[PDB]
Amino acid sequence: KKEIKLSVRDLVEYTERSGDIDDRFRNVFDRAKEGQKIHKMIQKEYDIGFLPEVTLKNTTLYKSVNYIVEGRAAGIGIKNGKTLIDEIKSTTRDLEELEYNSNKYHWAQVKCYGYFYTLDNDLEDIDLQLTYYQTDTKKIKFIRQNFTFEELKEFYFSLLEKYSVFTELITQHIKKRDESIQNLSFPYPAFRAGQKYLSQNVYSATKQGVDLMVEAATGIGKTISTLFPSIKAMGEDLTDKIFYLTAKSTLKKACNDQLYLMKQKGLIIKSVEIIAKNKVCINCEFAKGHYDRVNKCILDMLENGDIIVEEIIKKYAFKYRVCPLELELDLSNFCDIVICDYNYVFDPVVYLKRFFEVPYLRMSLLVDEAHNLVSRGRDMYSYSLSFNQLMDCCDELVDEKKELKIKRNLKKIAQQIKDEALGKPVNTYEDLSVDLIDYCVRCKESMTKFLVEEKDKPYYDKVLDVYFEINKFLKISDFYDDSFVTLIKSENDDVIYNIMCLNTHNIFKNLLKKCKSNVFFSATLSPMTYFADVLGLEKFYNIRLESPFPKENLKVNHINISTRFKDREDTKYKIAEILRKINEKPGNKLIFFPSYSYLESVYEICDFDILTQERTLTDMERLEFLSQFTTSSNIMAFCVLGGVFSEGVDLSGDRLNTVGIISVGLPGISVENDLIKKYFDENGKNGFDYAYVYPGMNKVHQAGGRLIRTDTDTGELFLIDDRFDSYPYKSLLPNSWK
DNA sequence: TTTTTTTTTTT
Ligand SMILES: Nc1ncnc2c1ncn2[C@@H]1O[C@H](COP(=O)(O)OP(=O)(O)NP(=O)(O)O)[C@@H](O)[C@H]1O
Ligand code: SF4
Repeated sequence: KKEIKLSVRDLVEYTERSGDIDDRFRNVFDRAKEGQKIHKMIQKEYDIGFLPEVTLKNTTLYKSVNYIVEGRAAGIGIKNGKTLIDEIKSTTRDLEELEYNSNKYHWAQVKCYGYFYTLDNDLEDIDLQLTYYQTDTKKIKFIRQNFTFEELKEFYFSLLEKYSVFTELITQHIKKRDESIQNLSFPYPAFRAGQKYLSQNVYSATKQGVDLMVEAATGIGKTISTLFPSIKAMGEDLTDKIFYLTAKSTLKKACNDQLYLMKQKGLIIKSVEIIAKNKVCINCEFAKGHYDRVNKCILDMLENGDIIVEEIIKKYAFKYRVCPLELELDLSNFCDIVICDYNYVFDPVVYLKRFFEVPYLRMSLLVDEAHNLVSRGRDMYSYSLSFNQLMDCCDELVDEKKELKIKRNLKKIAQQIKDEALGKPVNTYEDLSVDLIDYCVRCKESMTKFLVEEKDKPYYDKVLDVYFEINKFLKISDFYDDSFVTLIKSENDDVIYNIMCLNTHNIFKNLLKKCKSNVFFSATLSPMTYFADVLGLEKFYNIRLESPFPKENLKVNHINISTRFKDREDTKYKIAEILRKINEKPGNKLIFFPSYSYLESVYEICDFDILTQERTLTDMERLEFLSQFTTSSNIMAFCVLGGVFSEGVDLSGDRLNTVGIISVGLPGISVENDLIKKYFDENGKNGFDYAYVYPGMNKVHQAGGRLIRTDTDTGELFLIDDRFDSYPYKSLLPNSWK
């Protein structure tokens, strides 16, 4: 009844940690596919006897606790008469710096595998080996040592004793947590309309291990209707960790608020909110010694903490002088609910490697406002290189031998970009440039040694940047397949070399299979088959719940006036007349435009007071703008589709009574959107509908939902575009708006 | 045939 499930990597991480952060080497820009090619070549040099990728498992009773531990060896078999266990690892360190215990974590892991194999095969001795390789050089080194069963047993039991401090707190928390969840009731007086159907579908998806897409209108309560069923499934041992993913830092409060309410009702749970490094930094000196003190801060927080938020993290981090970022990544290993941005799961650079590399746990994702993951998902797998930045770094170097080789490598990359441009303002290529990748790798090797010996140099920051850009550019290039294209733009006195991800379906799908359950939900997720396709869902269930509000409180007026780009200057006065008549109505009014250029054009011919939105608006200014939407003002406001005021605004009651939308929201025709249109055309999809209509109409959907926020709120919606009564736009309009 | 605004976490 005392059981703790753990990976060998997680056991060694908390038992062998020591020293400072810079002593531990982390390459988050490692090209994995290239490394896996080296990994496979090493395993091809094995024998039919040396079996590869062998899973090793062990259950050991220690301190009355059953430690169920699992790991995977890269190879096991008899070699030279002795059984050999081989582990393959990528390294950025020099091979000469690699020796018997150079990396304690690596050798602790292979020793655990040895104890497992020796015990199950009556072996008395085993040879343990670490095969190290550098992905950019393909250089390989081997370190082989012999170990006795008794020595391995003593080492393994030592690691268990070091982890015992955590095991206990975890065991007691799981008992109290499941008890609280089993006795926990819906934290509100009664279920609202759709809540029972939504919760049941979320609970079933988590229990069966399936992907569920949900379009739920305002008023149904998407946060509690997703979190409560997910937490209940945790209390019934159906999932181990819940991830609440947000597209903006503001949306994390809703999840913490619902958890606070359930705590009041008896819920015993541990949650952590991950905050970006540049936001949780207290005020680097904690880096020295961090790994010698981080475990005790964790034990204090796990024992005395529940819902962990930014303030608490910084307090304990300052208290124990540990880096707050590394603290919170650690806490997420020991928390039940992880609240964090999409990047921590889907981005290739910052994803939580501890969880989404080799999952040994059941993970359930709750993706809030998933409509936002389409554009953002493409940005995570797209990157650029700029000729000007590379050349400007060259003009800072001072001809010193070390800087000269870097200056040369930078010029090679710059010339390769200019050559691939072919004197064309826009150039495209289906395949990735091997030469550009080769030049980027060489430049990286040349700058590495300088970065470690010249921090005093005054242009170090500029040189560190181009290093980051080329590193990240190389990392994105590892994903390049036939859902990518090369685009080279020659404008603004710069040649910008871009690797663009046109579709994230394959990459995201290979990520969602590592989780047990996935729930994508938003108020605007139409059509759900489009969003499912682009975000990697292949086998799934779709639930569309409509407004739980009275249909007599909303009045929708379609106005058939052409807003096509070629007719805007001709139809602007008709729009100005409609808006002037709207201005006569009582209450405040939000009028949305597809572009700033349209907003200013209509604004000019409007002879009445109008509050407009400017491109650059600080947080305070944004609060001032919305503050003028008093319940006693009579303000007409001009805003932009897809802008900061199209999402989030909660102008309830009489702060807003009229919303007007001027286009079907089509994105500006562009070469970026044309490549996306052509990709989907050549893959069996309506390209225009994928690149233009569906994102467009979804923006209309966003802005119109600013109007009715409560079942008491009433208002008028104005849809001004002859396309709102044409296909396919009318089908994409909400049923209440037609 | 069709005409854009803007968040996130990374050295
Ligand atoms: N059964 C319920 N009874 C009372 N209040 C509830 C109930 N369910 C949810 N709520 C509350 O109603 C609000 C719903 O918030 P949330 O789920 O974030 O948005 P929503 O209602 O889905 N609207 P939106 O996000 O704009 O589409 C919160 O204040 C909840 O606490
Ligand atoms: S305390 Fe701040 S500067 Fe120091 S390691 Fe942590 S995040 Fe970096």
